Amino acid sequence: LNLENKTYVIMGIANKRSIAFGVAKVLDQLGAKLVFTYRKERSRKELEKLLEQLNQPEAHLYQIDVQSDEEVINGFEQIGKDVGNIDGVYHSIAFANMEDLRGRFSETSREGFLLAQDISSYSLTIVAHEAKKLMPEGGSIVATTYLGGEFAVQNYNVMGVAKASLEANVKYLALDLGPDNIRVNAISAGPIRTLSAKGVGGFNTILKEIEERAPLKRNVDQVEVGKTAAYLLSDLSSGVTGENIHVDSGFHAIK
Amino acid sequence: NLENKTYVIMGIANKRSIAFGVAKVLDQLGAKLVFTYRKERSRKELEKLLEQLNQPEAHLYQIDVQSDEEVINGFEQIGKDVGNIDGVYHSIAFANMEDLRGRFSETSREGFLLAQDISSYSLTIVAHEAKKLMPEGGSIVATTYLGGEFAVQNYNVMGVAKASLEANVKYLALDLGPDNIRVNAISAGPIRTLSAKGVGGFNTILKEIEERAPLKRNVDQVEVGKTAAYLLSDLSSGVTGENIHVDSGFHAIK
Ligand SMILES: NC(=O)c1ccc[n+]([C@@H]2O[C@H](COP(=O)([O-])OP(=O)(O)OC[C@H]3O[C@@H](n4cnc5c(N)ncnc54)[C@H](OP(=O)(O)O)[C@@H]3O)[C@@H](O)[C@H]2O)c1
Ligand SMILES: NC(=O)c1ccc[n+]([C@@H]2O[C@H](COP(=O)([O-])OP(=O)(O)OC[C@H]3O[C@@H](n4cnc5c(N)ncnc54)[C@H](OP(=O)(O)O)[C@@H]3O)[C@@H](O)[C@H]2O)c1
Ligand SMILES: COc1ccc(Cn2cnc3cc4c(cc32)CCCC4)cc1C
Ligand SMILES: COc1ccc(Cn2cnc3cc4c(cc32)CCCC4)cc1C
Repeated sequence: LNLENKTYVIMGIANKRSIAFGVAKVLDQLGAKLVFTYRKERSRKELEKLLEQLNQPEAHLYQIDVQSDEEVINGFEQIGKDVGNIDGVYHSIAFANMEDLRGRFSETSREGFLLAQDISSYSLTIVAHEAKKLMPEGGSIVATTYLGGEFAVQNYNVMGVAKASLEANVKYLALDLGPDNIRVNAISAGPIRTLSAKGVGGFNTILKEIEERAPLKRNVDQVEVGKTAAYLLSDLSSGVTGENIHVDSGFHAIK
Repeated sequence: NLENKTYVIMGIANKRSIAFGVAKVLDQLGAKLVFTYRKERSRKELEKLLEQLNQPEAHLYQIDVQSDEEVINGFEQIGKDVGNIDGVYHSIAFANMEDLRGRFSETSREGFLLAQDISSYSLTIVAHEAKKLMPEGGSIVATTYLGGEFAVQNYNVMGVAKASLEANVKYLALDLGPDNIRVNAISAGPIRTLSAKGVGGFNTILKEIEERAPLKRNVDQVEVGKTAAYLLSDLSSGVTGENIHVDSGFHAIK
């Protein structure tokens, strides 16, 4: 058990209900130095207010759009020279056009397919590459995924293929970065009412099903993901890599 | 935290047992520990091994999982001596060595059923009885091996018993979920224990892991203990029916 003198980069807080914010609250209580990245200016405004944290220099805010190689390379170069070398990265970034989830999968356009792949899956590969440069003693990289990457889930469509890609990405990164003592894992979170759940019709229906069918008979929240994230980002998960942990009330395990 | 938590640890034979790695960790976390044993020889080891911080504790109970009476009576005594419990670490397995040496199609009925009985059904009765001592919920964790998911050479009847145990974990998870009891499995990589010391060419497979696994090294007992600490605590709050591999990433390759 450490975290006291350790440094973590959290990527993908948009508002107060972001999964990544749940992660931040947990790691902050354990006393970690946190570094944040954001894409939208609106997310920067939210980050500054959300620094209801115990973090001393409420700085460490970097603009990084993972579509640009330039921004991720420059972004992580800037982190290293401002903060020093890090101990881990939490990846909480995904995107698909809403029209592709409404929405007949066989109708998915090439550009719509590649966009989701680019931001939801490849982003991990490039972030891991840049993050490695700042982990000379090793570390831990965690990505957020969903059950739709393993099974065909209604409406999830193109994001499901992006998640499947991301999960395999985790495994191939684990094999490659293992010799450097960098562990790569995933969290498969259950459904949570977040900014990304906006636009998705019948979202209450799927939360209703979890409540009624999952072993625990209740939905999960951001901080539960955060506690498993803390387990994965620390030396408590020392012998664990290439793994996908379901924080979903056991829903993965049923019919 | 864990200072006001009590865990039952089943399956310590000696210093190298995976379950002693678990105890080691939980004890450092300030937990009160209850141990179960089958052999009198294992009880003597337990008393030496208690280089823990469990002060005038020595919570030791003889439980042979083959006996319904011994497990029911065992947990009734635990409940009487400690009150309520917060979790169980299950680390018991057995099979006749003849079945591993050893063509799988030649497995006898007695061998098959004995390995199922001790390695798999044991979790079911323990869970039922341990539930009686978990009014507000808790966490049960079982040790499994990758041989349960894939056909591993010479693992044979134990692989079938591990596959049975993995499903057992999932069905208990669905069953005990509403009682606020989580149940999970740890899939440990190969470790030099008393049981493994019975399998020929065990050094060969440890050499294989060291060369093939992502982390390019073997795991030890305390590493399984750390993940167990995670699974037994409220840090794994929404995690149940899961199988976590502590095996240097060997599960994820070729
Ligand atoms: N919500 C759920 O039910 C659920 C369930 C399982 C898994 N997940 C996964 O959890 C992760 C977090 O999502 P969330 O639910 O917390 O919703 P969210 O707060 O909207 O998170 C998505 C984040 O990704 C960022 N992002 C999108 N495109 C980007 C780009 N090109 N460059 C950099 N950042 C970009 C967004 O930043 P901007 O808004 O600033 O663009 C946003 O902060 C996602 O990977 C999602 O797939 C969610
Ligand atoms: N070693 C490995 O490479 C490895 C890898 C992955 C998983 N595992 C699993 O981890 C678990 C722990 O085994 P280990 O490797 O630590 O070997 P171990 O030290 O020999 O532990 C085996 C324990 O099972 C107990 N046991 C056997 N039959 C029993 C019965 N009928 N009733 C009650 N207890 C009984 C033994 O108790 P007595 O000595 O008192 O009879 C012993 O304490 C096993 O489930 C094994 O399948 C081991
Ligand atoms: C019923 O199926 C679902 C179950 C959960 C979700 C929530 N969700 C999980 N990962 C997501 C990624 C994105 C969105 C929603 C997401 C929105 C656009 C950006 C990427 C969505 C559907 C469709
Ligand atoms: C790659 O093959 C292997 C890898 C690990 C092992 C060690 N091992 C794991 N679970 C076990 C259960 C038992 C034994 C050995 C066991 C012996 C006594 C009965 C219970 C064995 C083989 C064969």
